[PDB]
Formats: sequence, structure tokens, C-alpha cells
Amino acid sequence: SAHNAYNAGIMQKTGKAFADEFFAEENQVVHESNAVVLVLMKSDEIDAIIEDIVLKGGKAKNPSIVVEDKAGFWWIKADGAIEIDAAEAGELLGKPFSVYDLLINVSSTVGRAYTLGTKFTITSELMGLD
Amino acid sequence: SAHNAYNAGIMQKTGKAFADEFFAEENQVVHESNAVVLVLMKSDEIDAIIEDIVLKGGKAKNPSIVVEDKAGFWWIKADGAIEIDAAEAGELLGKPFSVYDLLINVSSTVGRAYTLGTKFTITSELMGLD
Amino acid sequence: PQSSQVTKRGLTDPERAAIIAAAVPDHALDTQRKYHYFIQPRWKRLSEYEQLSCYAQPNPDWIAGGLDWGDWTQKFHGGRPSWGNESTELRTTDWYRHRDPARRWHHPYVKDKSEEARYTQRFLAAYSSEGSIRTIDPYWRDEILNKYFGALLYSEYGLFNAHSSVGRDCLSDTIRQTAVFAALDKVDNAQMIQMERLFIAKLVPGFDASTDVPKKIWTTDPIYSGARATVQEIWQGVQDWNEILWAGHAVYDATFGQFARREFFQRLATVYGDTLTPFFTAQSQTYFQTTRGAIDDLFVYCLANDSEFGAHNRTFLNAWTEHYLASSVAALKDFVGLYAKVEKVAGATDRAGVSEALQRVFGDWKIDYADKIGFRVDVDQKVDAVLAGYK
Amino acid sequence: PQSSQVTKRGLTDPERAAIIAAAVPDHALDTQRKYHYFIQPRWKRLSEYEQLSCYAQPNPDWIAGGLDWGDWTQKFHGGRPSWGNESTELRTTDWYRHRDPARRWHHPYVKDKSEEARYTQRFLAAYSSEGSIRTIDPYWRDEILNKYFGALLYSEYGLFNAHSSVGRDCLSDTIRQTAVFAALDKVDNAQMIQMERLFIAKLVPGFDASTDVPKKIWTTDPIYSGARATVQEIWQGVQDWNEILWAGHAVYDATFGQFARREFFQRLATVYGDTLTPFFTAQSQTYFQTTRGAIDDLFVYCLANDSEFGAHNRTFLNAWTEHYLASSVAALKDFVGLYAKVEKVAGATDRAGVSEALQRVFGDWKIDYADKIGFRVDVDQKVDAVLAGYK
Amino acid sequence: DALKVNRAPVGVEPQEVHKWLQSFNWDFKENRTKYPTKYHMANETKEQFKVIAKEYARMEAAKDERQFGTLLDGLTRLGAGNKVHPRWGETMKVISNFLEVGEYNAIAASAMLWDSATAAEQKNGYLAQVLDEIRHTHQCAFINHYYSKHYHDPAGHNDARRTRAIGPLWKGMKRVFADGFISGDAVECSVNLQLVGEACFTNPLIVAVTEWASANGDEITPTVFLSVETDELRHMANGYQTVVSIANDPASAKFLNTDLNNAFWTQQKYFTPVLGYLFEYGSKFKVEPWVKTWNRWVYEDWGGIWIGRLGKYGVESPASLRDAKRDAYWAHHDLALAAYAMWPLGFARLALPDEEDQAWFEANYPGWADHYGKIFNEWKKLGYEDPKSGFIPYQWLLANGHDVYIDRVSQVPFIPSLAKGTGSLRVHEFNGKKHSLTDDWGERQWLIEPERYECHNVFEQYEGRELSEVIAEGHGVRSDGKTLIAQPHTRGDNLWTLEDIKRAGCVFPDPLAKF
Amino acid sequence: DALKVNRAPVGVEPQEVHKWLQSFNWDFKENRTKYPTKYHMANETKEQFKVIAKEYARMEAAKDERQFGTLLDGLTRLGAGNKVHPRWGETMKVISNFLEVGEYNAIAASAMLWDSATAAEQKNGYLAQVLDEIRHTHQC
Amino acid sequence: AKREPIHDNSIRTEWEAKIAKLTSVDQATKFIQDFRLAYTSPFRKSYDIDVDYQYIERKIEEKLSVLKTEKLPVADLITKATTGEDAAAVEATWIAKIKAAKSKYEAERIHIEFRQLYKPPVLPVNVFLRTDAALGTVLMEIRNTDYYGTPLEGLRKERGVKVLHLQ
Ligand SMILES: [Fe+2]
Ligand SMILES: [Fe+3]
Ligand SMILES: [Fe+3]
Repeated sequence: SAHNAYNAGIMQKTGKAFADEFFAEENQVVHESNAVVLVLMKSDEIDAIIEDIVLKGGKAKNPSIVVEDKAGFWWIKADGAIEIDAAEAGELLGKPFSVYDLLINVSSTVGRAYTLGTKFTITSELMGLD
Repeated sequence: SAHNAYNAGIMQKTGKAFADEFFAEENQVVHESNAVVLVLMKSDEIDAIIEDIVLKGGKAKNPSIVVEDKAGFWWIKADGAIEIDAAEAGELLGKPFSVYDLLINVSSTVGRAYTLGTKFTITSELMGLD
Repeated sequence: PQSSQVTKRGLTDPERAAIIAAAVPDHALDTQRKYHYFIQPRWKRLSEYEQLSCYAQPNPDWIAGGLDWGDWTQKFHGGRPSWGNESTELRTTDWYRHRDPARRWHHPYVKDKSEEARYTQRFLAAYSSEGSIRTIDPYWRDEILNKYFGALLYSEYGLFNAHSSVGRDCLSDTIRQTAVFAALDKVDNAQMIQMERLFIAKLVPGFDASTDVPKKIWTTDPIYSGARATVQEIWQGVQDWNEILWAGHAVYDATFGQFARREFFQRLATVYGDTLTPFFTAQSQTYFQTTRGAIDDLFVYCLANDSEFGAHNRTFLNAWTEHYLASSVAALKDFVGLYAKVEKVAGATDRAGVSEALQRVFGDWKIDYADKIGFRVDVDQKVDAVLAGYK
Repeated sequence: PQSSQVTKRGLTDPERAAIIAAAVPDHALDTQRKYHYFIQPRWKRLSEYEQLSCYAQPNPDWIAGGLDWGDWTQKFHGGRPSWGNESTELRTTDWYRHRDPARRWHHPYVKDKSEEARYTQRFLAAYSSEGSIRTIDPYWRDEILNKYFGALLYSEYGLFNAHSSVGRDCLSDTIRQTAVFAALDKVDNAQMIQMERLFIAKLVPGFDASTDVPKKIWTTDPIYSGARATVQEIWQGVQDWNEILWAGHAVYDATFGQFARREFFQRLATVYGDTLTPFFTAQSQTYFQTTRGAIDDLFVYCLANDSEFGAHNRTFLNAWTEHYLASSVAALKDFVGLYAKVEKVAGATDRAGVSEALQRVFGDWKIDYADKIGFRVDVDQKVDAVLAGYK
Repeated sequence: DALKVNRAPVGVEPQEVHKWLQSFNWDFKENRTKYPTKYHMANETKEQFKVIAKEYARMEAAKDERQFGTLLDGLTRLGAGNKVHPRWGETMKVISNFLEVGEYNAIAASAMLWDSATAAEQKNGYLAQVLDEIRHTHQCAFINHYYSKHYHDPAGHNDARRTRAIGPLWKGMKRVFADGFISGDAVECSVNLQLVGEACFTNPLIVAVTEWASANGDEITPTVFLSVETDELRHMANGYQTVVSIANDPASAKFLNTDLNNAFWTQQKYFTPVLGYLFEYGSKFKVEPWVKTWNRWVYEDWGGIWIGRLGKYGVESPASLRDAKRDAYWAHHDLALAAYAMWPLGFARLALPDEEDQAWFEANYPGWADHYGKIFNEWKKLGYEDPKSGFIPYQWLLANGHDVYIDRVSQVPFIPSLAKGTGSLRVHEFNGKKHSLTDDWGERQWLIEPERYECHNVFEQYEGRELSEVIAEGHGVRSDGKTLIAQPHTRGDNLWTLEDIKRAGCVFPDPLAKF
Repeated sequence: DALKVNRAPVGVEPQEVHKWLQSFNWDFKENRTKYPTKYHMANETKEQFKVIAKEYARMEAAKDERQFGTLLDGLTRLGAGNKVHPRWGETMKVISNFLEVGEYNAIAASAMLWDSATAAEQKNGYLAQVLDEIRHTHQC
Repeated sequence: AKREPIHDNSIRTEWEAKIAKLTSVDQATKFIQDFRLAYTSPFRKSYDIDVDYQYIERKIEEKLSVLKTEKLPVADLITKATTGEDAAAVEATWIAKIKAAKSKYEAERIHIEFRQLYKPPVLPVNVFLRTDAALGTVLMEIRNTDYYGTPLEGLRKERGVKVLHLQ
């Protein structure tokens, strides 16, 4: 699952090493990536969702989930999809918590995001085209 | 206004000197104080009221006002009374600000306190007995 | 330059924060982070409402449910305990059992009521601008609403003060939150009724918003005779804190309170062109339904079905219900005389329309309350007793 | 662990906080702390509404009021500027002059509507539990309210989409906020109506909350034929963003809209025993008066009295009002045929009642809008024009 | 019945209303967009995050209460406003107010999508986007309003809405995330504003910067920016829906790759060097090389999760990508040369890279020391920071043949004799007017669409005028009327005045007059 | 009149309601406190902060939103929960919980003052204090 | 050349005096079209007032507009151009013109010239904006056809620029 680290691949190189791969011929066009990136804004509810949903149940279903500490937010990258059930978070927090209450601290989504029922999903799939 | 400092009088002494005055015979009964103590919770609204109301107009009319920084709150002590007009705070802050909105961050009072119109007033007067 | 010290903050001051970080271990010293985990949850999971409310009251073991021990530190003269079983005829295996189905701790309660507080002022500024008051029937506005709806504020105020001893005497935390929130909603109802009278006074010249006439009607007019008597008794005649809550909310306010607010003033307002009163009764009805859920859980789920004392509690509830239903039936009989003063509308203020109204209140109450404690009641008999006051 | 740096926070990390504190001067570098001090305050002192809003639009000096210079970096194909004077017939010395009297920037606007959003659901939960729908007139509910109040949501939806070009084309920040807030309130009105229809469906078996009958009525029934024509014109027939705001809020919605929402469905609700609809009209009416205040300032204070272009602007406003008032009169003329379907109530649905209702709408409209732009209007003439469509 | 009804407690959930939103639209002949567009395909999509008006307000209001609670109560009680490093506090003057204009134009751009959409759900969705961008405008405004009250230099925070007209950096900001959105095809806004603007660049601009603010003591910006981007995921979703309609229709799909490439170059031409400059040079503590932040968010993640995935449906990798990566490595160092050299035209106090900054720059961008570090060090030895030195680098640049040009299209400054980024100077005369272009993508746009790119640049407007006269006319001063807002250092003493600027004798030339 | 009416925007302020609060009480024989007291004097006092139920909630809800914004959003993002010196964090176990029971008892003690009060303004005022102490309990 | 101050200069003062002599709608219409044909668009006749023409043009618009409301009948404000032409006629005339253009260079000229001549207050705003959109739709489609097909060197010849410098 190391391929979904924030510093994966070229990001690990420095100086001439980085510049050489960055300007390499093969790296002048985009490469299709099967991953998604979800940014979660740190707060009391999110820090509880990160530890007890994304990293417990979420990482069990999807071993490729990588969660990184970016001071003010959480950086999550995973192959395929990431899901968060607002119902599961509500039971975890002991207070009402609909999908829109979940979206309060979901900052960025690199991927296709939608809400079905009580579940927020960021998926690599291209709905309408696949 | 030196008598209204937080560390006025016996509070200046330390060790045996403080103990000698603390246990002094004259100091075993309360002594009537004409002062009042106001505590304001430090917030954006209150930091502006402190600097532009209490320490400008308020201190001009009552030069005995002392304002002390206590990390989380402002400690204000003054002879007679302290008044804060919420209408003046509304103009200063440029947003609706009724007298109950002033009370959001008015923590403690040592004295008689009331709301007359848009004015909050803490006073050493004894309404009902004086 | 101040006399006292400017205290350096441990969170930001580099020297103190360094000392703090060095002292904090690099691991948790326990893995249980659910605040008051040992509370038995009522629902699928434990709620913040329960974590913040449950077991706040320090009861000893000799008060059913208490987790502490020993006598109180200080008691009344003569020896009355700080809290004691002598405060109510009702018994249970655990006074902590009660759960507000709305799960109101303080914050959500004032959060909701603030929304209603701010929206009401906006609605009134717009309603004055709209001139919508122009289409209201003047007799209804001046001779019925102004006088008898304003008189009704004293019933709400009276129910509010009935909680004053309940808030001191009751025996668990969640019960105390239910009672106190119920009490604020009642004084709000009274204040809100007077707000509307003050509001109409600004739009209608000569509309007298003073409480003199309403007070005269509440204290002397036979229309509210039985209502005032029941309220004075519930409020000041008894001190069983369970009896007050039951008689006040489950009997009086569920029968007389419901008929006055919903079946008379709210319903008839939509028969006489009143576009304003249904904005205010919408709040009193929402408060009633929210109070009822909590009152219901206390007396049905907890008290009437307590494994050991359910049948014991039902004996007192049935005796109470018998007594205060009589006082309410008498209050309604006195109240339905006000229909002689309203202009007759088909199916609303005629004998047939009042009967359907009475059948609704007594019928709803039989399902909502009587069926749940085993109280038998012939609804048609109750309707006919009150209708004997209709003219 | 992790591949990237857990970067240290300068606020709490002892080393970075020490570096920061050493570089922060011990004194301020300027004493002007009033954000955008150079905004000319409309009121006694500069408001936070003005500080956050005014001059957000990066307008050059060749758009009246702008503080910037030069041409835009990128223009449309052919040369249409990003914003330009060609977008409206109206002229002014300063497009920044406008001020919403409610002083709504984004945060107070959603804070106020969040209250309505949460209170509505609590009110609906209580109302359903109250069973208060039992007293409503079944014919009014099924044949008038469901079908025709439902059809009116298309009028509101139409007025909402009228703002799409307005939100792109208008020339200042406070106007743009006024417009966008006005539009969200309008799609809200459309959504709130369908919410009421879905709610009654849960309470009354057989009550169809589908929009098919309302849509079939809006698009074919001659009752809304005149209203739909006017809306389609205001929405898609014009692009002068000032003409859209004026014809939409100050003419059509202030005459047809005010009559349909307030004089018909809200007033008649309180005559047919409807305890539910007034809760929803109370919101659209509040939204209308709050939109009117902003709209009234843009066209009366700013445009009809601009020191150089006031009379010039009144010329266009008069021509617009003349045109769209005739459209709305014809819309009302078709609409009063609906009174043929309702049950006769004295002084509400008879000819004298409809006349008094028409006098109120046109009477209020003369005072609120016409007199302020120099538009002459025979109120009796307009009332008899609409009353010609009453059976 | 009059006596029997189901008295179960019910309300109406948001998605119950939203289910009927599509039926709110009705058909008439004139029900079509008012704006010019090449894209005429059917676009009857479903809004991904089904929102109604009330629910929109309840959700956003909940965000504000937590945000303003943190700012107005907690961080103020901590005194966090004056706990920011000066370099970063100055940077937020530019970042916040510049982003504010982008949010402001995004309102208008979203309105065009609102107007040009056909599905009633997407009209209702785009109105919510329009509301959000107003929220974003007031949020960016609140940062500078907050800094103005609690930060040790309110000048620039307090008046950027007029003091930004003075300088050349503001010009290109009026295109990158402003005119580039709202002045063109309305349906193409789903590509420029959304697929590129929102899906690609808001992440490094609004999210990634949060970590840089935290590193430099700024906890105000994360509190607000992180809340801003929570609206953007709804915007990306709505934009992607329309892109699906364009890629699935062969007639309109032949306009997609070109508009994507123009949009990407339009936005990166400015965003890449300007944000790179502000991150690396406007900070004391750095999080990571700008070129790695770009590689993570732009090239790999956006390029792969969005453009590469869409590659299976005709969407090509942008032909300007090779040139854009070269800009990501060097263009912001080029931009720093111009920004430091023309510091008196800005509204922020700048700090030359200190000995440890220079070590960092040369380590992550080998070559930086010999090319840029030497110039910066020579400027310091000539008195760059001293107000009595009579030295300002712009005149030095003209003395050594390092002339500065403004791109007629992007407004980005170009110093061809020092630039390592993508660029080459093309100077054309057309109809008696001289134009300077800087890259093959901007020049092609100008050659094909000259009536779209007529923006006056700073040299054309200020020609022959002394520097301090321009600054005083544009109100680039503090409250005492004579001390500049902009400064070439971030200390508290020896601030430059108008008279100090006049001593240097700087007068604006016509850079194209030599041609 | 059905056509003429003042259409100026007006509402009703807290102090306009609270003016009529004293008249809400009426006289009957049993209208006295239920608790034992030595103090049987006239206590027909005024409440110095005119408070009504709607305004009480608006004011306290405003306090709550800023406090919970700071805790749940601001301080959590800064990790301040584990930036406490261990000595002081332990002390807050007993300070906050012991204060909790004092706030909880203050609910009941205020309810006694509520019951023993004879002025409707002070009866209403003491119910506001009763709610304050429930707030303080859930805060601790 | 030394520029005068940005917002108040002798050049703007001079044209404002020139504008104040306009006393009829026909005079101001001829004055505003001559101004727009000579100083606006890339095909302007002169750049002598580059930094001032946009403000000056605004002040011309303000004069013509006031004259229209003072002198023209109300119906003419809505349905006719200040040239006397039928507004709807101008729309169809110019839509069919640019639709008959054979190249992006013929198309772009027709659209530019429409704006130079009929930009409000000459043509009623409502008629102008929807005509400008129709022209812009046609101009945009012909330009975005084979957008990268012509190399730069060819695009320079086709545009007719004089190349002064290529680094
Ligand atoms: Fe307390
Ligand atoms: Fe945005
Ligand atoms: Fe956006």
C-alpha cells in the first residue's frame, strides 16, 4: 500500500534525482490512476471517524487506505473507493448526524463524490461513462 | 487608581511580611469597599470593548479604572460604578448587539449589576437599602 | 504595566509548553474513552444526552438506583433528607431509568428555542409590513381572542409554577431535566400569548393589550372557573412531585389544555380569518407534543411498567387520573360556555362541531394515556358531561 | 509513521513559536484596524455587512463607482467585457451605492434560514402527532390547496430562475448578494410548497402529492395562463438584469404573487379551517418583505433618485412598470376565476371580498413602489380590470 | 376523517422534496440559456449531493458557527492573530484577497452554469454553488478583516480592494481565476471553472496552503480555508456531470480537449509561479518544495484521478503539460525576481531569502544559488532593505538588460534574460499597437482572438511617471500618508516612505519601444 | 378597518413582554411556598436583568455555539486536549466533577427560591437560574 | 510619452467638454459610433487615447442615454435603435451576416463591428445582448474548429502582424 503514500514514488527523491525523474520523457503526460484522495478537516467528530471508521472498518475492507497527518486536516488516499456511513458515525458520536452533518468537515475530494442514503462515497469510477 | 490594582496593599508583600499583615488584628473583619470588580471573558467583541469603551470613554469619566490581563479574562476594578453601553459596542463592532449579547462574555461581577435600556451597569450602590 | 503577573500560557509559551510535552507520556494510560461508559444505554448505542445527564445526581443506594452510600451530609430540621423516598407515593427499582425521547440536554434545548426566538421576531416584522391583520374578524379579535385567549395565559403560568417544587423534590437527573424544560415551555406559552396581544395592539388602534381584562376573566369568569381551580390545586395543593407532573401534563394539559389551545383558539382562528394566532399556537402545540413524549416515558415505560412496582404505581395513577379527570371535565364544562359568545360556524361552533372536538380530545387522551396505565374511560360519557355546559 | 513530514505548528511548537515571537515587532506597524476603512458607511458607523461585501467586485473606473483601472484581462468572443455598462438600460453614478437594509452577508442569511429549516421539521412532527389536520375542509384541501397552491410553486420556481442571468450580469457586490438571496428564497418557496404537499400525503390517505396535477394546471389551466406568460417573459424574455429584478419583485410578485400567496391561499386557509398552510405562507411572506426591503433600496434610494440619472431611470422604470403591470393585471384577471371553484364565504370569496383583497394588493403596491418612481395608477381602475374575470 | 387520523410523528426529509425537483421545470420555447455556447448537447443530469434550500442553509450555518466560534472566541483568547510569522502574515494579505476575487468571479461563473444548465436539479444545485462562492467571498474577506484587527500590520489586510490596483501581480489574478471563468462559453465553465479550477487547483491553493499557515503560526487561515473547501466537493461533482454530457456527445466532444488545454494553461500560467512564489518566498518555515506540492496535487492526483481516468472517453492529457511542469520547477523563482524587484507596487512586506532559506532553495532546486541566489545577494549588498540606499531593483534590471515585459494575454511578467520557466518573447505590431507575448499557448490565443485580450498593462498606464507618484495616487500608503504599505523587509524599524522611493529616481519605461 | 392599517415593520421586544410579567400571578389562599422558612416578609422585588424564555434561550444558545466551536473545532485541531500538564489534567478530574455536583444541587436550590418567591418576575427569574444550573452541570 | 494621472487628466477633461456639446439623439449617435469605430477593438483607428477611451465612451453612453429618455418616445426606447432602424431588423440583419461569413476572420470582424455600431444605448439592451450572444456563438464555433491546426508562423501571417522580435 506504499504507492498511496503522500511521498510515494518521485516524491521521495531530492535535488538532481527528483529533477531527473520530474523532467523524464515518460512523465510528460498524465498517467491514469485508480486511486482516490479524500481530505478530512480535523475536528472532534472527524478525529473519531478517522480512528474508528476509516482505519478500523474502512481499512479492513480496503487495505490500500493511507491516512496522513497534515496538521490541520487528514489526507486519505486509497485504491478504488472510500466510504463513510453517517449512520455509523452518529452511533459512534452519540448525537444526530446525517449525511450533511458529515459533510461539515469533509474538505476536498479528488474523485467522484456523491451521497446515497446515509453514506458519503468518493469513488474512482466514472459514473455515466463506465 | 493604585488602590484598585489586583496586587494592591497586602498583595504586594511576601513571606513573613504578608503573613504579619494577613493575621494583623485590624484585618480580621471585613472593610467596606466602594469599588466594583468586573470580569470580561476575552473574545473578539470584548477585546474591542476593553480598548475602545472601557479604557477610553470609561476611563476618562472614571480614572480609577484598572484593567488587568489574566490570560483568559480581563479583570477590571473601579470606584463607584462601571457602565458599558451595548449600543456603543454595536456601533463599534458593526453588527447587531443587544444588551443580552453583551452579557455573552460578561463573566463575573463583584457589586450590584443590572440592565437599564441598552446599558449594563455594575455599581457599589445598594439599590433597595440606599 | 499591570500590578499582577501576565501569566504565560502552557499551550503556547515555548518554555512551559516544552516542560509540559516532556511530562506527558507518549501513550494513553487507559483505553476506555467513552465518558461514563457504565451507563446502561436505552437505545442501540449510548447517547451524549445520557453521558452528560445520567448519574449527575449523587443518590445513595437507599434511593433506588443510586450508586453511592451513606446518609446525606446535612438534612432539614427534623431530619427530612436532601432527597428522599418520602417525596412521592410512586416507587420504582431505579429512578435513573427515565429517558427523554427528544434527548434534550441543556444545549439542544436552548439551541432549538433560540431558533424559534429569532424567527418569531422576523415573522412579526414581516407580518406588520404585510398588513395581514386586516382580514381578521374584528369580534373574534376583540371579544374572544383578546379576552379569553389572554385569560388562558394564566393557566399556562399556573402550570409553570406547579413545577417549582418538582424541580427541587424529584429524584433523578433526567426527570429533573424533563420537568424544568417542561416548565420553561409553559411560561413561554404564557409570555408568548402576551407577546401576541402586545403585537396586535401595535397594529389595531384601541386594541387594549393590558392583562387586566384577561386577569379579571381568569379569576372571576365562570368560563375558567373549573380551570383555575384545577390549576391552583395542581400547583399549590399537592407536593407529590409525580402527582404534579401526571395531573398537570397527562390529565389537565392533555384534556383542558389541548381543547383550549388546539380545538378552540387555534382551530377557530382558521374559521374566523385569523392569520396570526396559528403562528403562536404552533409553538405551544410543538412544546406540548415534546413535553408529552418525556412525560409519557416517565409514567408509562418507567413507572406504570416497573418490574416490581408497576401495578403499585398504576393504583395511584388511576386514583389520581380519576380525581383530576373530574376536575378537568368540570373545567371543560365551564369552558364550553364560551361557545355561546362566538358567532356560529357550521361544524365548528355548533353542538355537533363541539362534540367532534370533545371526541377528539377525550379520544386522543384515551389512546395516549389511559390505555397505557389501565385507566378505563367511556369517551362518549365524558363528551356528554362537558356538552351539558354547551348551550 | 508516515511518508511525509508531520509539520510542527508555529503556534504551539516551542522552537518555531520562539522564532516567530522573536520576529514579530513589539509594536503595531499601523493604527488603522478598520477593515476597508475607506468604504463610505450608509449608516452611523461602518457595518460588518459593508466591510465584508463592498468593493469585492473588481470594477474599473469606466463602470460607475469602480476603483480599478484598465480593461479586463479576458473578454467574451467579439469583445463583451466581463462586466459592462451594456448589461442594463439603467444608469448610476456609483453601482456600489446599494445597501440591503437587512444587512445580510452570507453568514446571517443562512443562520436565519437554518432556524426555519430545523423548526419546520419539529413543527411538522408535532402537527402530525396533534392530528390537527382533522378539522380542515376536505374540499379546500383536495380541490383547491393541493391542486392550485401546488401549481403556484411553478410561479415561484419561475421567479427563481429569472435570477440566473442576474447573478452573472449585475454590476456590484451588494446588488449581487441581494439578487442571489432573493433567488434562494424563491426556490425555497417552491420547495416548501411541495414539502407541505408531501406532508399532507402522510396524514391523509388518498392525498396525492405528485406534481403532475399542479404541473398540468400551471401549464394548461387558464387560471395561471396569464401568470405563466408573465413569468416566462421575466425569466427568459429579457436580460437587462435591472429589468428582471424590477419586473419580478416590484411588479409581478408584488401584485400577482402577493395576491396568490397572501390574499388567497393564506387568507382563505384561515376561513376553511386550515391550521397548516399558514405555517408555510408565514415563511414566503417573510421572505417577500425581506426581499422587498433590498429591492426597494436598489430602485428607489439608488436608481430612481440618483443625482444624475434619477429621472432617466424613472423613464425606464415607468415603461417597465406600465408593461409588466398590464401583464400582472391580466395574470390576476385569469386567477380570480379560481374563486368560482371555492365555497362561498361572506366577505372573503364573494365579489365584495375579492374587491377588498384586490384593493389591498394594488393599494399597497401604489404606496410601496408606484408613488416612489412617479408612476400614476388608478387603483379603482386596476381592481375593476381584475374583477372582470370574477364570475 | 374528522376524528381518526394517523398521529405518528412525521416530517419531510430533504431527499423527499428533492425527488420532485426535476418536475419543477416546464417546457416553453424560450426556455434556453441566454449566453453564447458551443455546447448544445443534452445535459439532463442528477445533482450528486441532493440539496434543498432549507437543508443547504442548515448545513452551511452549522459550519459557520464552529468556524466563527473558533475565531471569535478561542483563537482570540489565545491571541493567535499576532502569533503568525511576519513573512506569512504578509503573504496572507495577497493570498486571501486574491482568492477573494476568484471566489467572487466564481459566483458569476456558477451563475452562467446555473443559466446554461437545463435540468431543474442542476439549476438548484448551481444556485447552491452560487451561494457558496458568496460564502467563500465573505470568508476570505473575514480572514483579512480578522488580521486587520489582531495582526501587527493591518495595512494591506485593511485595504487590498483598492491597493491591489497599484501593482502588476494583481492584473494576472484578474484572469487566472476570474475573467478566465466568466468571459467565455457558459457550458465551458464546467471545464475551466470546475474540471480544472475546482477539481485541480483549489486543492493546492486552499487546502495545501493550510499546512503552510500552520507551520508559520497562522491558525486563522486553516480554520477558515478548510471550511471553504468543504463546499468544493459539491462543485466538482456538479461540474463532472456536465463533462459527462460533453464527452458522450460526439458533436460537442470535439470542443472538449481544446477547451481543457486552454483552461489548464490559462490557470496554471499564473497559479503555478504566483502560488509557488508566495509559498516558498512568503514563508519562514517551508512544508515541502512547491514543485512536489504541484507534482502531488496537479500532475499525479488530479492528472491521474480526473484526466487519466477520463482518458478512456476521448479526454486527452493537456498538450501544454510538458511546458507546465517546467513552469512548476522554475517559474515561481522567475516570478520572485520580478516581485522582489517591483516591491514598491505591491501591498505586502517581503523578506529576502536568508542564509538558511538559500540553502533550502539550492538543495531542492539545484542551480538556484548561482542563478537567483547571486542576484538576490547582490540586491542585498546594494541596499535592497535600506530606505536611505536610493536603490530599487527594477532600475537595476533595466541597467543590465534584464527588461521586464507583461504578457498581453495572461498579464504574467516575463524577464526573458533571467527566466528559466517556459517562455520566449514574441513582440508583434498590429494596427499601430505593440504586443508582447511569452508562450506558444498565450500567443495562439491572442493571434486567433485578439479582441478578447486588450488589457492595458502597468507600463502602458504608468509610462514616464515617477514611481512614488503612482504609489501615492493609488493609496499605497499607511495612515500617516507617507509610509508605504509595501516594504522590502519585514522588520519594524526603517520602513520606506514616499520620499525614500522618490530618491531612487525610478520612472516607468515603454519596454516595447526598443522594437 | 379592512383596508387601512399601519404597515411599519414592528416586533415585540423582551422588555415589552417582561413589563407585564408581574400581573401573571393571581391571589388565592394556598399561593405560598411549600417549603419551611423562617422568612415570612414581603419579597415583592424586581428582576434586575429582564429575562423572558425566548430571550433566555437566544442568549445562552449564543454562548454555547462559540464555546462548542472552540472545543469541537478549534482546540481539537490544535490537539490541546493532550497539551495539559499531567498534574493539572488530573486536578480537573475532581474540580470539574465536584463542581458538577455543586451545579446540580444549585438546580434544586434555585427551585426552592423559585417556590419561595412571591413575585412573578422573581419566580420567572429563578426558573432562568434553574436552567442555568442545568447548563452548568452539562458543561462540567 | 509621459502619462497624466489615471482618473483625472487633461485628455478626459477635453472629451467631457466635447461630449457636453451634444444636444440631440442623432448627433450623439453619430458621435458615439465615430468614437467606437476609431478607438475601440483591435481594429480601432487610433491608440492615441488607449488608457482613456473606455471612460470617455462611458460618458458618451451617459449623454446619449439621457438624450433618449428626454427626447425619444417611450416605444422607441424599446423597439428601435437610435439610428432610427428597427431593433429587431438589426438583429436579423447581423445574425444572417456573420452566419454567412466564410472564415473566422470574416466572422470576427462582423461581430466586432456590430458592437462598435450598436452597443447600447444605440440598440436597446435586451435586443443587443441576445444578438451579441447569437453572434458570439457563431464566432466561437468557427474559431474552435481545428484550433491548433495552423502553426504560429502561419497564424502570424493570417493575422497580418508585423513581427518585431522573436527571441
Ligand atoms: Fe452555576
Ligand atoms: Fe469557492
Ligand atoms: Fe467553487
